[PDB]
Amino acid sequence: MFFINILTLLVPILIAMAFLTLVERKILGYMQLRKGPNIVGPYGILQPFADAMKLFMKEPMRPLTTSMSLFIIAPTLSLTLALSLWVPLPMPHPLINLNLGILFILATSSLSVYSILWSGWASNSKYSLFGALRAVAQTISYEVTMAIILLSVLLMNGSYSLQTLITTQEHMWLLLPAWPMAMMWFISTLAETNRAPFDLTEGESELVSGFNVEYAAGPFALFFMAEYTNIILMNALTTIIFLGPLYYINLPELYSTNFMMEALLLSSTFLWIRASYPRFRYDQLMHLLWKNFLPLTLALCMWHISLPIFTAGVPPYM
Amino acid sequence: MNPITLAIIYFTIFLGPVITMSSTNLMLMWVGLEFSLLAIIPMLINKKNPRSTEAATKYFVTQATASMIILLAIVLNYKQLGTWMFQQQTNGLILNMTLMALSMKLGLAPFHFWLPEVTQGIPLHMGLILLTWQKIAPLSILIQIYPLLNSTIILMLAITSIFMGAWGGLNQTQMRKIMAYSSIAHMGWMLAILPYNPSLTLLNLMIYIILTAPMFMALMLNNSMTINSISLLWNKTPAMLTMISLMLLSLGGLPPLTGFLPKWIIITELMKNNCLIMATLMAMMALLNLFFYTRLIYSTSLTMFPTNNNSKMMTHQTKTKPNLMFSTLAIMSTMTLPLAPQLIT
Amino acid sequence: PFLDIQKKLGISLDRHFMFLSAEQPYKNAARCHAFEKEWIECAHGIGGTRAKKECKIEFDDFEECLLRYKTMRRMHDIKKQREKLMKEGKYTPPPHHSGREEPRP
Amino acid sequence: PGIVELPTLEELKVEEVKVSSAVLKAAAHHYGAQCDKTNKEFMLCRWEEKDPRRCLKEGKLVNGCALNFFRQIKSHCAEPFTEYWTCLDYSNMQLFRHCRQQQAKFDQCVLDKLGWVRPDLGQLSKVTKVKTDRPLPENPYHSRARPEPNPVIEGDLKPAKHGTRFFFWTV
Amino acid sequence: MNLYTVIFINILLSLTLILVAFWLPQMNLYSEKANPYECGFDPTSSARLPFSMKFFLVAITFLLFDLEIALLLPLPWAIQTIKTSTMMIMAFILVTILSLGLAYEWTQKGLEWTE
Amino acid sequence: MNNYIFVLSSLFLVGCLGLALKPSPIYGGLGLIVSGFVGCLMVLGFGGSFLGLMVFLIYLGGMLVVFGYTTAMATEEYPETWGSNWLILGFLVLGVIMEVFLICVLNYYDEVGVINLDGLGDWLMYEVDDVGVMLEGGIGVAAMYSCATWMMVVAGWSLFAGIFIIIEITRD
Amino acid sequence: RMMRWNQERRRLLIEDLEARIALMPLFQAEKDRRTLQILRENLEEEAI
Amino acid sequence: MPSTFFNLTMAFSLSLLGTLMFRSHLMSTLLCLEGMVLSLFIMTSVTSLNSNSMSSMPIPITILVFAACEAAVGLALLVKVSNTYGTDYVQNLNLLQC
Amino acid sequence: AGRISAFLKNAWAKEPVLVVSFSVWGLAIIMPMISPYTKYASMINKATPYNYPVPVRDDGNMPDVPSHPQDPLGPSLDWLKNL
Ligand SMILES: CCCCCCCCCCCCO[C@@H]1O[C@H](CO)[C@@H](O[C@H]2O[C@H](CO)[C@@H](O)[C@H](O)[C@H]2O)[C@H](O)[C@H]1O
Ligand SMILES: CCCCCCCCCCCCO[C@@H]1O[C@H](CO)[C@@H](O[C@H]2O[C@H](CO)[C@@H](O)[C@H](O)[C@H]2O)[C@H](O)[C@H]1O
Ligand SMILES: CCCCCCCCCCCCO[C@@H]1O[C@H](CO)[C@@H](O[C@H]2O[C@H](CO)[C@@H](O)[C@H](O)[C@H]2O)[C@H](O)[C@H]1O
Ligand SMILES: CCCCCCCCCCCCO[C@@H]1O[C@H](CO)[C@@H](O[C@H]2O[C@H](CO)[C@@H](O)[C@H](O)[C@H]2O)[C@H](O)[C@H]1O
Ligand SMILES: CCCCCCCCCCCCO[C@@H]1O[C@H](CO)[C@@H](O[C@H]2O[C@H](CO)[C@@H](O)[C@H](O)[C@H]2O)[C@H](O)[C@H]1O
Ligand SMILES: CCCCCCCCCCCCO[C@@H]1O[C@H](CO)[C@@H](O[C@H]2O[C@H](CO)[C@@H](O)[C@H](O)[C@H]2O)[C@H](O)[C@H]1O
Repeated sequence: MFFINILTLLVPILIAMAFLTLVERKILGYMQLRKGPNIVGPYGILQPFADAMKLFMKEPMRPLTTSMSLFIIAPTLSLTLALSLWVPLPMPHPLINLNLGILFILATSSLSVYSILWSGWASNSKYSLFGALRAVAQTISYEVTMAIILLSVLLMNGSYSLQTLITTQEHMWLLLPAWPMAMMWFISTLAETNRAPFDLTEGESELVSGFNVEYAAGPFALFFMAEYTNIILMNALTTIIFLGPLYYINLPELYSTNFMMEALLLSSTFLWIRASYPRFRYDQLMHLLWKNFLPLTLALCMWHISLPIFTAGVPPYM
Repeated sequence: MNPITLAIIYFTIFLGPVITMSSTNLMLMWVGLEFSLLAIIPMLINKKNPRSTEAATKYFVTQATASMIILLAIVLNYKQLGTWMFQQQTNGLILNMTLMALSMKLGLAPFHFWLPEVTQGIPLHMGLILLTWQKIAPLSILIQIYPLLNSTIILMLAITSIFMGAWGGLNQTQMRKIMAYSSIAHMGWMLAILPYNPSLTLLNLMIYIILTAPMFMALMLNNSMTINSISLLWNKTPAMLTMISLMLLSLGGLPPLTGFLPKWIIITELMKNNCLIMATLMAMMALLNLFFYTRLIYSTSLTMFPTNNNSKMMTHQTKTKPNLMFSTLAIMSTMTLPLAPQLIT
Repeated sequence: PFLDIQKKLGISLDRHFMFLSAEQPYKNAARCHAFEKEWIECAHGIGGTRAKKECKIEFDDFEECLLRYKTMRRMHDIKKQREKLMKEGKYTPPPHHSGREEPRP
Repeated sequence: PGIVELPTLEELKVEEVKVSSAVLKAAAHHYGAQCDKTNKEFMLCRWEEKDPRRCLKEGKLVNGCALNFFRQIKSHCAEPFTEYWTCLDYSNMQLFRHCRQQQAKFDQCVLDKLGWVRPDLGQLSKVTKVKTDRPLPENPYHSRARPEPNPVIEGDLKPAKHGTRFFFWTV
Repeated sequence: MNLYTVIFINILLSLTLILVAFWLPQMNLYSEKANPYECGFDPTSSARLPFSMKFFLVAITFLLFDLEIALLLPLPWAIQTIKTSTMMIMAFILVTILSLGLAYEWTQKGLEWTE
Repeated sequence: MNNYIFVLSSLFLVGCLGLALKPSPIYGGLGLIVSGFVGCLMVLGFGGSFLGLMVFLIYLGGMLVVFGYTTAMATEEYPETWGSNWLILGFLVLGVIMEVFLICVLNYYDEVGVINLDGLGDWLMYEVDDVGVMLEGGIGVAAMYSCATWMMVVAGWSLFAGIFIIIEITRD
Repeated sequence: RMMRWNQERRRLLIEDLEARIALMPLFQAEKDRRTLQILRENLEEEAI
Repeated sequence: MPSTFFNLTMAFSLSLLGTLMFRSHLMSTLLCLEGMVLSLFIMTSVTSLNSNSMSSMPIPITILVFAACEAAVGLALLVKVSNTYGTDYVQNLNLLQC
Repeated sequence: AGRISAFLKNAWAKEPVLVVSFSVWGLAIIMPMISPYTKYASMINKATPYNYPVPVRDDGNMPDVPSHPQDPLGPSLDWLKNL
């Protein structure tokens, strides 16, 4: 009965990941005054499945200069960590209930940067090495602020358990007492997931395709499934943390439906953002995060350390 | 470096040993060893050239490896006894690994090959710091556990250090190496007497510090690194020859100078414990120190090496060095034997 | 210490968490708190050299609680002697050792 | 070296309180204010004695009062009580705050039927004093005698005889 | 055990898709197909040569700030102490020296990439 | 599940054996991540949680930087892998043979003292407050803000000084 | 509102902890007996 | 616990062998100094957890704090060694024999 | 006193991130000093009962230690209910 419960997590997520590729191509379409896919199936609904099938019948590439062990490991790691980020998410009851879920999300997210690094390095190509060394630069940019932002929000929550955020937001979104951190949190998630205007590791304009330039076929498909799963998860995580869905102990179906509506809406804003802005320069990404966000995040960390103290609003341990 | 950096870096250099010396817990003693290791590194490599970079690198990898070994002892001991201090019941092998690691940090032979080279690649004032102030932290740990130390390991290290320091210094024309090997030999004396009378290790350290400080200050007066550079002192700072010579004889343990007192009292206390053979070899190889100290005295105060034309300009100019500390340390380091009973106890 | 400054100033920078029986957060005793508290009180004031012999009883008990060498030895011997009997066929464990007890409460 | 003394399996037999945690938690506040004296003596025995074998009588009086307490509810307020803990059981942390409506009905049964008042907030966590005729243990750790201190040396300081006595130095 | 099961299931899917990708397609290998990509011309040198890091100082400053996260992450447990004045004072100082350290590096052109 | 901790410590051992043979720092940084992850799982098995995830978090950011430095300063044309050189490949294989030998040997001459293969699992958790509430390693680590505030002063100062230390070391 | 809701949660936690305190005597009595029987049952098998 | 410390302690020895037996890169010797920190941290963490000594759990964190500083200071030096000879090979650091 | 206003207006125009950062940093150090609630933070943490309140033996000279928890003596959390 637990195996059936994995099915009803990993399969709906994978289906939802695929259609995000369709929603991306049609929202980008209509925002660009065109229609996006709409021939492959009714309104393109079969277009995601065509792309998947075609990619797994495409010849896979084994470049002569490549380090095969890491070349193969990297896409496999990418998609594993994308699916593993989901098992602790409470919706409103998580598949795996962890006391330090927030750290499991932080630690799993960091380890997924090594799929970019190892793949790029293992390709033994100049454009793939440029892409990898932007993954290093991008992580050094957003890592420090992203952890501290979480610390600030969790001092109103009382613990690193994700399931306790449901109870913190019983009467109010954390977005209100924390909208400065949500603004900084949201931009971090665009950097965490290599999403425009921060698609610097890929960055088709400057690097031909960045880290995955030497990847074709099914191995390259796994990288994308990982990229789009993370988009849903990071916005799903942002919905739990800051936009707490309605939770009634008698209507757990209500929390999921409301959780989905806000997660879909936030996922759309990622697609909305990609259609609206030019791409950052990856040196300027560091300056954004270290010279703007970091000074503000440290101050808000000190604000939220003191805030429960001088209002006697310390969250409970349990 | 700007004043903020100096204040931060020089405070940290001072802070380290004070943390190691004032700490009851072993992990805080280790922390102080880390502060000294980290903060000295920018000082050593300040001139930034190929030689100081190698010196600061050899120093880092040596002292970091020794740090990890010390930490293993501190942690294996916490496993064995659930406490953060060494006890009479601490495993024997735990103590020996601490000793070898600390000697690696002091420069005691046979773990000594790094010290002469590091001292060679760095400026004189940082050699002074490295050969003096930086020795107090590892030594203060050792004096806190002297009831526990295995004397066989300590005496083999001391005998080795006295021999290697003598033989090494005999072949050196670079003054900074002569000071490093001088240090290695003296650490042999401090360590040989450690498990018997730790107070005599502090006497031998203090007398060594007040002899080694003015000696560096004397070389820092004209920035003289070689035996030929120091040979020009008669035509540069001839007023310095009277006290350079005594300090060198004093470093050599010759009577009736203060530097005879440490060797003499250590030998006396070693033979109170029946340590006859070790004591005899130690005193017999200390004679070799006096030979290459004598050779330096020959080149500087008891003869006049050829001088060059451009040194005449040097004489027209006026020096503002040395300071009042050089004279105070020169006299106390040579003319204080008649106060011996007030120094030992 | 080498410079008993903490003792002189009467402060405690690191003296208060030296050993197991020290104060713990939320009054949670450490494993072998009873034994260690005995050993430290036995060897208090008599000095290290006297304590090594005159508090050997307290220490060997604390050492046994902390590392449990004899306990593992003893439970190794009981299980190994039972292994031998069961191979021969002269002993079948009770129901409450084979996974069929009537649980308490 | 000694033989650990263990009670025989029939010294450890009592009537068990075989009810689920939600049943205990629903009745926890009233029970704390009803079986308090019996409960407070067992804990005193346990912390004073530091031995479970020495309190196998006070601990069977704990089970004595816990069962009596439940028999009083199984004879006055069975249904108000059963609606309450059955609703407390649903939550995954068994939180009181999801059953304030059933809780009220069970309180308004024990109060009128049995006179039981629920302790306020903070009252169950107080440190109370318990009166008992059990003797106070004097050596609870079974410690030996502490070894003697090194005898002190009496007298006033006098100058060291003939000074430092260091080789040929006179003073 | 569940958390071990769900992750093997994740790994086996990633493995299973990896095997299908390599043994299902029809593959035609020749040297000119498997050479590295460089916009249509031959590479002029291997990609394993040194690649200067213009942000190296920020990289090692990330390490120092990374460990200063490890010191702030116990705070959610620390605001449960009776010694609230102490907890708060230590927290304020810790964040303030991280900020003072950051300001010094910022003013020393330390955040600027080496040209 | 009785061999669980023994296997994790055996994997940890190899990760440091591979690390000690020192292939290209690209792979040496890969061993530290897997040993860091394995070691994280050990601290979890023994009941830790915060300490397990922190050492995993910290070593994830350290190897990110180390990777950036390898591609810039410690990279040669033909990076060495554990199979690259027959001599290293010999000592990695041989190294695993020795542990299978040392464990089997030392298990033969004491049976309990060091390695007690007969009793793996029986001696993992010694005691545990079964009715406890405040026992997470986070509470113990959090004592730096109240009880062992001295730990945090030296730790904070260590990092504070380090910024000044590195800016001067790397200065032109 | 966070303040007023965290203060309410502090009272809720105190109620939930006082419930545990009201019951620890019963668990402690049971822990002793449960542990003593298990030790007695190994003793009756070591003898055999 | 007995079997774990033996494997952990031998893990520390292998890294001490790695540190003491140089090859070409100085960066590889730096990673062995991190293998040692990781072994010591895991030993201390397991010791403190097994003995239930919560007051010692600050100490494993300080080891990580004071181990990063070395890794930072070690990497800073590795930059100066590379800016001189263009690699980090140890065999280049030998000017000081004379 | 006159030039500062010019500077602060200047920074506020072109560097609000730092002007916001210093203000929030400095406002967080004042608020505990002046709030009339900072004292309860310790009290509420002290009023949360994790460990068992081990009872003390009643010798007979304990006239301010409750016998039963529902006694009118002992620490009271009324200030917390009505907080
Ligand atoms: C040596 C120990 C005794 C001193 C104790 C410590 C207190 C020192 C007080 C004097 C401080 C002077 O230190 C001051 O440092 C700053 C940086 O911080 C230097 O300023 C530096 O940074 C500023 C930033 O705007 C830029 O102009 C430039 O990059 C550089 O000049 C100043 O040039 C120096 O005047
Ligand atoms: C509680 C805090 C304790 C603080 C302790 C402070 C200890 C005292 C430190 C003294 C340091 C000054 O000592 C040092 O002097 C030497 C000269 O000898 C200078 O060193 C100089 O060497 C040569 C020539 O001498 C020059 O080419 C070089 O550029 C210059 O650095 C250093 O720039 C200065 O730093
Ligand atoms: C070098 C870096 C330095 C920069 C950082 C400086 C930070 C300094 C912060 C000072 C703020 C301390 O603020 C101080 O908070 C404590 C508790 O929180 C308050 O203390 C009050 O509350 C506590 C509990 O909370 C009560 O037990 C106490 O009796 C009462 O006085 C003080 O009234 C207030 O002055
Ligand atoms: C990265 C490589 C990792 C591989 C690590 C090695 C994995 C295998 C673990 C080997 C450890 C010993 O593994 C197993 O331990 C059990 C108990 O724990 C030993 O002992 C077992 O058998 C003995 C009799 O011999 C009985 O007392 C009992 O059934 C049990 O104790 C087994 O004889 C051994 O097979
Ligand atoms: C010159 C360089 C050094 C200057 C910088 C360092 C200044 C010192 C700042 C750190 C201060 C630590 O301050 C020290 O805190 C500890 C606990 O934290 C207190 O110590 C306390 O510990 C625990 C608290 O639960 C009690 O059991 C113990 O009895 C009590 O002494 C000391 O009374 C206080 O002196
Ligand atoms: C015995 C089985 C147990 C495990 C054994 C492995 C333990 C870990 C050892 C790590 C050190 C390896 O030891 C190794 O020694 C060799 C010499 O033999 C040296 O290596 C040097 O010489 C060898 C031999 O030509 C070359 O292949 C190598 O490229 C060169 O760097 C290095 O100093 C170190 O890399």
